[PDB]
Amino acid sequence: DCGQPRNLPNGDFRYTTTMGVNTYKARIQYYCHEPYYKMQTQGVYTCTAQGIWKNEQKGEKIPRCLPVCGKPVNPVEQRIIGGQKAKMGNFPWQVFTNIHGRGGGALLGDRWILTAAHTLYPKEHASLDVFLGHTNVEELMKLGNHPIRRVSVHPDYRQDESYNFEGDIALLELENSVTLGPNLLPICLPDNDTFYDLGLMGYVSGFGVMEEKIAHDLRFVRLPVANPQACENWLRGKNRMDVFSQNMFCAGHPSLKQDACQGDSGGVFAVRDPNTDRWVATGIVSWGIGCSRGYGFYTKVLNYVDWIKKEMEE
Repeated sequence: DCGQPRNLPNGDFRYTTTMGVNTYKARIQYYCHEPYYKMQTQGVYTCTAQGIWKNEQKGEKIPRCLPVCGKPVNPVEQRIIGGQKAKMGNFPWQVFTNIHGRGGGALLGDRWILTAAHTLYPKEHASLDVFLGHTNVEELMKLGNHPIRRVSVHPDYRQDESYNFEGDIALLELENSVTLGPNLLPICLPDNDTFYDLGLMGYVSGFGVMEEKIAHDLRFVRLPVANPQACENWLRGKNRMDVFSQNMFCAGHPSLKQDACQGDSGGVFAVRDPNTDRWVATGIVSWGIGCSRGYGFYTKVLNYVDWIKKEMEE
């Protein structure tokens, strides 16, 4: 008979033959919930005369539906202090954080939230509150928080040193993975050093603290990767002795009026890789000085990519 087909997590199967009938010559075609998930690599299985559900090439083994990163359904339009409110589906990876205070993160894979270490262990200092899958703050609250099982702060980060954000970056493993959708999708990780070329325009979305009021909805701003040197000057120019390592990078400009502010840290600096039309998280909103001013600092994710993979590789 073959019995009922195994259920394909994050995917489903359809009968090409008479529905519900699981006997010889029975034919079902498995499929993954695309574009949120993609089938690892043709989904066609039949009830073999051996009374087993088998695919021409494999058989005994059903497909695997893996999560798809950085390929949002409703991309941002080309034409946080600095304005503009994000639309549903623009940043399916944005996460809302409320540990010590409002913060942000980015969904990685299907059960990991990437964010800023300082977001967990602040300078001069709780319930790990995390929400995802929505633009409006009330809604994320109603949707409920997503319990956290593991917390993985990078080794280099140090909390006692209030002016050293080196290694600022952490990982949050959700207790239970989520179900991707047009409004909840992971972002990809960088892999080429070019994701830091000067003048490169990346995005920073968050529920920070805009100009004069609190933000009830996710907002975003586009910023260009700035020249380190210039930032390095500007920084010492104001006599700041803050750390600015190769493991960081700066963006924005002192003359820009758009910028991430109080509450956007932990959020991510997103770049739509033109080469693949997929969005990668090149940086983590780490620190700066004031807001509307200029030159913000972000953790160079590209340098922790391996560290991240290991932590979530389990």
